[PDB]
Amino acid sequence: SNLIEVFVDGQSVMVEPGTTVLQACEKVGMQIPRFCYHERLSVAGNCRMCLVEIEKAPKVVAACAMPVMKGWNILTNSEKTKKAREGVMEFLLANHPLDCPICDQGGECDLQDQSMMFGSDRSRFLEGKRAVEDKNIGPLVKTIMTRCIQCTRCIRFASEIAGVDDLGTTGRGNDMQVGTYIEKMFMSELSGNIIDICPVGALTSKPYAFTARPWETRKTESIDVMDAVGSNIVVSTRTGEVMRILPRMHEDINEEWISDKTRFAYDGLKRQRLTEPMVRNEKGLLTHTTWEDALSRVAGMLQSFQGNDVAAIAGGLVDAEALIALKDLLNRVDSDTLCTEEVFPTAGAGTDLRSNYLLNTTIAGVEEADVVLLVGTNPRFEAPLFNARIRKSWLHNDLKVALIGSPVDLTYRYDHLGDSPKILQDIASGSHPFSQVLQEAKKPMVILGSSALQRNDGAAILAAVSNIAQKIRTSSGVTGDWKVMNILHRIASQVAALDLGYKPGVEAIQKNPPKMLFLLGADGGCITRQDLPKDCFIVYQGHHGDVGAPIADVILPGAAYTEKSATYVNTEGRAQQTKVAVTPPGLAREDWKIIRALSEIAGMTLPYDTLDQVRNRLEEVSPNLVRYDDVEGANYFQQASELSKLVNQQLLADPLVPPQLTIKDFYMTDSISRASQTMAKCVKAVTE
Amino acid sequence: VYDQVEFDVPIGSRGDCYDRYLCRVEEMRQSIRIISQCLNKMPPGEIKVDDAKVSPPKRAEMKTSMESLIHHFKLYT
Amino acid sequence: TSVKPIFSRDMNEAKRRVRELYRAWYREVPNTVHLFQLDISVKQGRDKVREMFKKNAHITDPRVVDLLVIKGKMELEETIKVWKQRTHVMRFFHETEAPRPKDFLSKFYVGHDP
Amino acid sequence: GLREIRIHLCQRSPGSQGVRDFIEKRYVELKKANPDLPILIRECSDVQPKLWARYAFGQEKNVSLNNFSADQVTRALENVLSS
Amino acid sequence: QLITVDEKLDITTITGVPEEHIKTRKARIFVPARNNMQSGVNNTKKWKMEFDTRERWENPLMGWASTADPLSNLVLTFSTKEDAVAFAEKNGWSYDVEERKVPKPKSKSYGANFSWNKRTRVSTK
Amino acid sequence: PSGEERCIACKLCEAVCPAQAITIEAEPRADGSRRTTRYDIDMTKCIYCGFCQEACPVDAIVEGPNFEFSTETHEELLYNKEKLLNNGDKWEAEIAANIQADYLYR
Amino acid sequence: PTVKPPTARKFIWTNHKFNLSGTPQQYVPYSTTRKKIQEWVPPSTPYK
Amino acid sequence: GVRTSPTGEKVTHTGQVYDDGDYRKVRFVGRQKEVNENFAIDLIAEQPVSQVGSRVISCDGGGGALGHPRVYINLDKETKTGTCGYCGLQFRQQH
Amino acid sequence: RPTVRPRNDVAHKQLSAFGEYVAEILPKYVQQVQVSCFNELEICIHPDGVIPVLTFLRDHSNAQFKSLADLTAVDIPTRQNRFEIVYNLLSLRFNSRIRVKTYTDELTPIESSVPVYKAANWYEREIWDMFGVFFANHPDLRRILTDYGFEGHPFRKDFPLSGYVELRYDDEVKRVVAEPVELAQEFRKFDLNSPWEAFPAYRQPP
Ligand code: SF4
Ligand code: SF4
Ligand code: SF4
Ligand code: SF4
Ligand code: FES
Ligand SMILES: [K+]
Ligand SMILES: [Zn+2]
Repeated sequence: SNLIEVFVDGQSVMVEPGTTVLQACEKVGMQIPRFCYHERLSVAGNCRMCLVEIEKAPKVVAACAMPVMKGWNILTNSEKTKKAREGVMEFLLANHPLDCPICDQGGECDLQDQSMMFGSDRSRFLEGKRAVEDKNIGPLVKTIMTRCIQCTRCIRFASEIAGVDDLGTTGRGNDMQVGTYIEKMFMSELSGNIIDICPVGALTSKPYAFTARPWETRKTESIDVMDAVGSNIVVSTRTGEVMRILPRMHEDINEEWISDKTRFAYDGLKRQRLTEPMVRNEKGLLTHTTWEDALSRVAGMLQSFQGNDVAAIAGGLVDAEALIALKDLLNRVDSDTLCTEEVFPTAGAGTDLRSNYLLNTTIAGVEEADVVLLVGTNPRFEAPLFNARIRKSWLHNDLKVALIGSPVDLTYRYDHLGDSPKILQDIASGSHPFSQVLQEAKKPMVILGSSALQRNDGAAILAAVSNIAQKIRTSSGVTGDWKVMNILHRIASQVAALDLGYKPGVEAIQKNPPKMLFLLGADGGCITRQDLPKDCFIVYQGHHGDVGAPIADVILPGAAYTEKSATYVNTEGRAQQTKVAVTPPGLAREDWKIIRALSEIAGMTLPYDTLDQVRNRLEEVSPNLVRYDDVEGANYFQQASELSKLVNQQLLADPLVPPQLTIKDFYMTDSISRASQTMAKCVKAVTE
Repeated sequence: VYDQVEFDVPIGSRGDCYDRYLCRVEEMRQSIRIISQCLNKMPPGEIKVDDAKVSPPKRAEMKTSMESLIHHFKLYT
Repeated sequence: TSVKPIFSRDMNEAKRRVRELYRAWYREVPNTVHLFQLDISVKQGRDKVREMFKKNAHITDPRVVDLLVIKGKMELEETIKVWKQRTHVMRFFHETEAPRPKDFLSKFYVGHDP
Repeated sequence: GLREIRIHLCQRSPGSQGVRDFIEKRYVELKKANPDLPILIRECSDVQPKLWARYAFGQEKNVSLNNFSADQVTRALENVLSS
Repeated sequence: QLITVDEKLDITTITGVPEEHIKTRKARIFVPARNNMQSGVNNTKKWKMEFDTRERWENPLMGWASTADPLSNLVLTFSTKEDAVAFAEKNGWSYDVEERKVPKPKSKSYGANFSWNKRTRVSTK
Repeated sequence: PSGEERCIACKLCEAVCPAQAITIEAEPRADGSRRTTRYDIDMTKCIYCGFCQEACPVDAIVEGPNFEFSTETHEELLYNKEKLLNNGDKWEAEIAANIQADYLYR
Repeated sequence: PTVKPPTARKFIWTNHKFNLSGTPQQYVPYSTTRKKIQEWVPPSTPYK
Repeated sequence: GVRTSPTGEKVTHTGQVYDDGDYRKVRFVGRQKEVNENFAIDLIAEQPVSQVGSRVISCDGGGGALGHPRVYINLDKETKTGTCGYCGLQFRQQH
Repeated sequence: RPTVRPRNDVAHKQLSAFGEYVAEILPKYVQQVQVSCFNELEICIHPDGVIPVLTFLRDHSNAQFKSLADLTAVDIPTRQNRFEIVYNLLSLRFNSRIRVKTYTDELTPIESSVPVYKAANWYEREIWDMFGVFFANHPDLRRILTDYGFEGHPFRKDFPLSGYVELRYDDEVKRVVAEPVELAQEFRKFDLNSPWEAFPAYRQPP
């Protein structure tokens, strides 16, 4: 009813009021040329490459900024429009450097490509060119600013998406320059994204420099495991080698951004790798051996133990196929001690109800909320793309954000309620004045960080935060289908492990130390040989030699997330799968196959022989684990809340202090990033 | 430019190997006849279409002009 | 579901063509072993022929069966008329291909392929 | 003996209505009586409701709960606990 | 004359593909993601079918990337997901289909850069 | 003339090569320069078409005047960067004069 | 070259060599790139 | 800048050399490892810095159309020199 | 305009008029007629019409397309009928060319055109060999280009460039043997397409 009719080259199209000319054109499959316009940034209108003729109007309009008026006929291919593009392209190239052979953008450059499609084929510029000095903005983004076309995308991204106002323009006219004025590093958890949005080779990836050309890389669409957001990515490979990581647009997750850790830690996949099975020799040293020999040693010890004598700890980057294979194997020796490194309180419902440990509102639901209460978390570093989604709501929906915990910088102003866990009881009782904010809110969102649950009083904190979300629904002020309670995870493997029925934390192992321990990519050092009997047989399966491997009796080289097709579930409970970009190095093998092979040598053959069959198994345990890209809702918050009150645990007096307080703590948090030379440069850069 | 040169088409009468042999020999003679006209009527000018979106620019242009370098880069990749 | 036939109008007619082809192949093996001076026995040659037929036993489309017979007849023509050489005839027996492992463990030991 | 219980059901299908009612009204009591028994409740759209019981050494049996009523769901869970 | 055939269309036995490269492969049917380095969307119009990636190793002599996968470079193009699914079915390849991702319509407004009382006001141009 | 390599690892030669006879890898050199770490030509894949030297923007890769380099083994015709640089140092005197005589036609 | 000598360069071979195929000076191809993947080295001391 | 390894094998300008336990060096037994001795990285470093009297200089590598694409180098920083991205020649603004 | 190929409207009209002429006379088989901007006339027909349409174009007094220039196929996997069969004919009398196109799938025979043009014999063998299209009533349908015993049809878009088997001499069996193909250097796939539309005139409605 509100729609108005406009014409694109005579074709009628119905558009909402406020639609720009450029957006009207894309509704009929026309992409207007652009440089300064990005649909996730504020409109700028300065490059003028989008100028388009409106029938009967003498002046061309900037399609990216001009709202379309009813009855307009947009002439996207008329003579006036074509000559406008040729003129603007000519001005863009007048001072641009003859750099294409040495410029990393070459082959995937919007300036090159729109010059070929919309520009002239020659030059009439007979003068000398501008040259601009380079700015150093850190170890990640290389600047060759003579290539800059002054589109200001980087400036807008930095201010709007990253919430950092360190980039700007200095000077005037032809000598206007983009930079920081002073010498200053642009180090943000989202900084690497300015490489993608810069249309030219002015901003390029320092680690990637000179290594490849775009036409020769193979693209593998996969998932990021550096956190629990499940950012969609593309793995660029060439001749069997991973060359870089790029974002893959998923509007409900990472819209088209990734964090610097997701972008640049891939080089850690080339260091400290486990390539061969190893066993201890007569001198107690790890020495390479065959797969046959290594698995025979493990199978013998496995066949001689039962029940609590066998335990396993799953690390942060473990996939669901390996998680269920290991669970099935220890279950066949009647062991149920399947543990994760990351704690989650088993009080009350525990992991009985998915809604107890999921981000129930979903990441996209943040854009619908009106108040967000962050509790004991620093989402900026725990879930950078989740925090970016908060700032988007803060910027566009006037979202009100409050934090209970340390007063960290979140790139947007928020109301700090303090760090004491007692504020939760104040809010639940109604004493705190913020309880009146939640009471009025129609779509509140209470977010508790998984990092807060690692405290000893975690069960109390979860109960306290659960009580608040319970009263908000008792006020009946929420719609009904709207969910208030949310857990924000930081570990890629955590949600899948809870779904499969693992025991969160390693409390069980500490209670009943096993005689045989499987470390499945576990590198948190939660359990060391000091906590185990003197003869404990430790088997380490993983892809990096880091913390777990040096203490193991037997080492089984596994595959990294770029080397297998494996299932991961993000903090929302959304199951996603990776694809093989390259095969594992050396003798390393797919993780679920190692356990499947081990089960046969131990005379306990598991009932699945292919990837499809192990995923049929995953469906028998938790059907949502094979619903790829789907978000299956979880209900029964009432039942969980009732159980959480049955046992009262007191809150510790310690303030809520996030593990990552500053940018220096963000870069290294797992085996892959700890092995990355790029992440080491970032840490050195921000601490010096 | 074949419409601009003069030459005769040899035609056989028996459709056998000997006539096809004679046609080929006579076609060689007519080829020399055409070559003579090509040498005399060769005009001046450029040798490839002056459209750098199809034919690569001259190397000197490629090394001086931004548009020419872009088009050289894209035509050869 | 109406389609143009190749030769057979149903599986019964298609199966008659299959049996005629099998008979032609069965009778030609003794000559092939002799003319090509093969080092296989006639039994091996006929066992191979039977193997090639059997792997296609599950087909229920008369058009697919028709094409399989058409290709089978061409293969027999190449053999009978000695268009093939000894190398072409022996390519059915993969004499230089070391057996690939079949069980899960053996495939696990050597590489990543399923 | 028994080691684990899993209950799969849909969030909307009428065939899972009896399972949905059982959880809504009687799962809390079942969990109080069985403090240390994993009872994994896992909803997924458009699945046939089902009960899984895992016993010692990996033995597993499953009972379909399609179109069951809350009482039949109780009875189905009555059998598993004794088994 | 036309005959009646009711069986599923299957050509696996007449395509000449070796058995290992029919039964053990996994075709991926999808619309390629936009290369985030560029704003053009013209490489996101058609459906694609690729196969599972397999081992590449270094040639001992030169260090070149060797392969034994005959399908490593095979990429087919389809107008619709249905066409791609139909082609995989008759060739006997098991497959996964990923639904096309469309960028959802944004609400853009230049005037919001200068808001009187909202946070959308820009501090620089 | 200073001795610095002309090749800047742009990979235009590799892209245009009709036979895929060229294999290149590159990284920043110790002094930060953009240079190749691998530049191989399989001389038994090559069709000696000259497209690589047309595509090169800095006259780095050329087809020289030598045609008397038959070998006794296949492996000897799999040129790596060291071999190709040695060819350039061996033949530059002639190559430069030939380029001088023909560059105005290019 | 006695009338138009070639331009001199420091890197140009001062001593020409003929075809060396079949001699101990023949060219032998090899990969010019360094190892890509670095393996983890286990500790030298014992500790299981 | 050619050096030998502990095995005596010469290291290439790309840093390549077979390590002690690599069987692949058997290919050089009875023959030789082709190595180019004119390391470009060292040859370019021997070139002197050119002193110029402007903020911006251009480089085409010499020889005009026989050099490289012509680029313009900014000399505003006195901390270091301006280096041509194509040929490695260095420039410095005088005083 | 020196660089732009000149149009020829006289030929465009003549061919358009003859296109209608053919479609009026053979409505039973003609599905589409079009003339390209460089003046080539294409008749698209139902596969049943091969013999009648080709016979009419060869024998009719206003056609007299006596020469079969080429007969080939194109594989388009996205189509239900993936194989497009193309006949290029030449009329010496009228100094004109015409293209006739039909379609088929893997299991549907096409009628052999050897009765119309004896030139079709080997072309149809090549289409059988390279594409696997069966021609009915061919005097001698068999492979023509591929090696004896070769399996598959190489020109199909889903046939790999390097095939499945490669040959070598084996000393133990003293003959040439076939083995699964391994490559010392894999063919390097290039993604060359620009993400920006080149030709607006051909944009497909969304
Ligand atoms: S930004 Fe684009 S046009 Fe400019 S030098 Fe780089 S590739 Fe060429
Ligand atoms: S550096 Fe890149 S993104 Fe920033 S203004 Fe310049 S061209 Fe635009
Ligand atoms: S001359 Fe050889 S290396 Fe150069 S482009 Fe042609 S085939 Fe490739
Ligand atoms: S030889 Fe020339 S074209 Fe090839 S990579 Fe080097 S600079 Fe580029
Ligand atoms: S895209 Fe519209 S002016 Fe830049
Ligand atoms: K860029
Ligand atoms: Zn220079």
